[PDB]
Amino acid sequence: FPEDSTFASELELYLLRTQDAEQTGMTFVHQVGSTSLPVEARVAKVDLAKA
Amino acid sequence: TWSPLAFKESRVWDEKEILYLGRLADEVQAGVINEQIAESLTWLMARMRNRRRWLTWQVMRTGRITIQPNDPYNPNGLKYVIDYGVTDIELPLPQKFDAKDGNGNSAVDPIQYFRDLIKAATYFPDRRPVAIIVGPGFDEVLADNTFVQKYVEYEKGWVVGQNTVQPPREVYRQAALDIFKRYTGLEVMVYDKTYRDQDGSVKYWIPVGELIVLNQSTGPVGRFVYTAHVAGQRNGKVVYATGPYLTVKDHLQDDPPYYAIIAGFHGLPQLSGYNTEDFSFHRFKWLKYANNVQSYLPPFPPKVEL
Amino acid sequence: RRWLTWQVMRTGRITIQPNDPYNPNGLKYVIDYGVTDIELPLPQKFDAKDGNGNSAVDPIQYFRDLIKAATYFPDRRPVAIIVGPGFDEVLADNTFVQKYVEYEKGWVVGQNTVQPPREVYRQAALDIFKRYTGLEVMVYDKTYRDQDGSVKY
Amino acid sequence: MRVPININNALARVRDPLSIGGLKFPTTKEIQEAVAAIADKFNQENDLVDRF
Amino acid sequence: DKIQLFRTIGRVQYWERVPRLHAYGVFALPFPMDPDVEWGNWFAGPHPKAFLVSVHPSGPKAGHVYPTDLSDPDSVANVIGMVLDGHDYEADHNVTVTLRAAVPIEYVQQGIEAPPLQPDPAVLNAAPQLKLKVIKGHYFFDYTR
Repeated sequence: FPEDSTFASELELYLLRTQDAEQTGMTFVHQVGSTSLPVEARVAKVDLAKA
Repeated sequence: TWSPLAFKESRVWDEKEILYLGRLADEVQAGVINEQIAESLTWLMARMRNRRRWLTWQVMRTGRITIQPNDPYNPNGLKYVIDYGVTDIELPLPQKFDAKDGNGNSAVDPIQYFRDLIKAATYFPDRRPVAIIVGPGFDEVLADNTFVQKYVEYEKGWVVGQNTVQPPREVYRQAALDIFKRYTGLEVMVYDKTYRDQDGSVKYWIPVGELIVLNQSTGPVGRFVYTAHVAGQRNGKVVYATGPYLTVKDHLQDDPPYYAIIAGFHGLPQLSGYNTEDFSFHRFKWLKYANNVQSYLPPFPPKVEL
Repeated sequence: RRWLTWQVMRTGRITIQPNDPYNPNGLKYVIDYGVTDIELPLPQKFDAKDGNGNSAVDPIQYFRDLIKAATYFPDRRPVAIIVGPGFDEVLADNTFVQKYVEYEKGWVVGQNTVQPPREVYRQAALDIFKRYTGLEVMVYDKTYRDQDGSVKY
Repeated sequence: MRVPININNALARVRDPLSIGGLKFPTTKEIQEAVAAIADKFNQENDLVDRF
Repeated sequence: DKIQLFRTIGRVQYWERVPRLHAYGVFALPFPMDPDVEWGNWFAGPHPKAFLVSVHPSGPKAGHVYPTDLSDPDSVANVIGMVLDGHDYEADHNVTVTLRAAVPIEYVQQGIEAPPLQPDPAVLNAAPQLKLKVIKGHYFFDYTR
């Protein structure tokens, strides 16, 4: 590693991570003369960290 | 005879979250539902394509659409056992290509094995193999075989006790595909594409010690058929449509105003043609060719969960 | 600067104790960097040579085993190795690497040749190591003198 | 489904404006931000049997 | 110790809302909330959850809703509906109770010590006397009747 200069006294790092939900979950099965059914709930999430 | 299946589903958005959600960092004037329905609309298109590929692969794997009640995405609890007419989908092989009976020598010559199938179908023209599609670990099975090795030695002049020390497994496996292709005459396609299991690790679509055997043609085997669905009326007459549909019901002006989306279609796969002499279908067959193939494979990263 | 730098490179841990050369003021620092798994395990090394004359571990296979086990860990496959002075003399007495040398020159020992001495049998031990593992090798034989003992690397 | 956030506006916000340490005054510092997106690469679609 | 390694700070989970049958219909009325109930641990969590509420038929707190005590036959006899995907209990004290909908059984828990996304066996066991009808893994309820 080479050398570097900063003119400060502390250095901090922040990281932000995202996680979407996948488009999965095949399909519900039907019979022709009836009504539909609802689809389940998914989840997405984010975290963040510091050093 | 032939007759299709039906499947559809729905989703609704109530009145709280239509005007009570913005972003999380800044402040937004209540229009994020338009962003989130547009994703959920595209997601239901990705369901009907996903249901089609499940039915399609269920035929290619077993020739049997079996739908039990206790099953993912069957809340309605329906029984279906749809038997197609695929004859002898599992090729017999009582000892694998990596049996290694005794000291170091195996028991099955696989290059002779597939060529034995070609010879036994000289007057059964719908029944000789043309191509094979395998998962990843096929050359690792071939290179450690002690029959295939003698084919590799013959095309280069490698008598081991003279002329050469026995080579490493680099060159001994790098030439393993082409000697399988020259001495059986058929084609090999590699389909290494993966998916992640629910509890388990990453798995392959074509499983690890298994392969498919395509008979007389490598063209399309069967057909997926869309049947008619009741669309709306046009001039008092009922109009119909085939394929996946996506109907929108906006109840945004009633006393609990809401909003719904309904997606589905009608369909089932169909095999193309059977043998007119005796009604048999054999275009694809499955072969469990080895056991310890995962020992030849790199591991997979676990799923990162925030 | 070099002492702190080599202290990270060797342990990932800056440790300064009071009873220490050039710390008269008696200070305390234990600076743990986040280096994960700094030591590769190898219980039989390369010159174990258990039994009569045959060794146990193939370095061409060991450093190919590492590249295979990081095909989906892209930050984790090896690219180069920096070694001290005596690396070729371990490879030339290995009885696994020797068969790689015999293969690329056609040295079957029963025919064609009597077995050669360790001259060319070690002179080609680098290139056959570099071609079959695919990684780079840099030699750093630079030395320092210890406080008490002889010259160390 | 993604979480409805702003990327740039949240990194500039999760940091204390009124924090002093064992030294009784605010210190000089320097901040770098980084953004990662996590997706499962090894859950792929069975696009084989479209051609069949 | 002069360097801190990475440690996480924020933990945000964004679920979707409790699904319900489109074709069955909605009927919901706002009721006042009981101040004696700690409503914090009922609306705690990012998970999709419904729960049953009863109503005080008389007394000094009449017309106020409180979550259903399944061990009390009087609170079972006074059930009025479900709270679906709970609201800001801190800024407002008037909850919208759904009196008629059709909800899957995985989204209804009474106990705080009950895992989300799982059927509550106490709700399934008392569903005859809670006026709940379990069809195809869904609760059907209507408390206008």
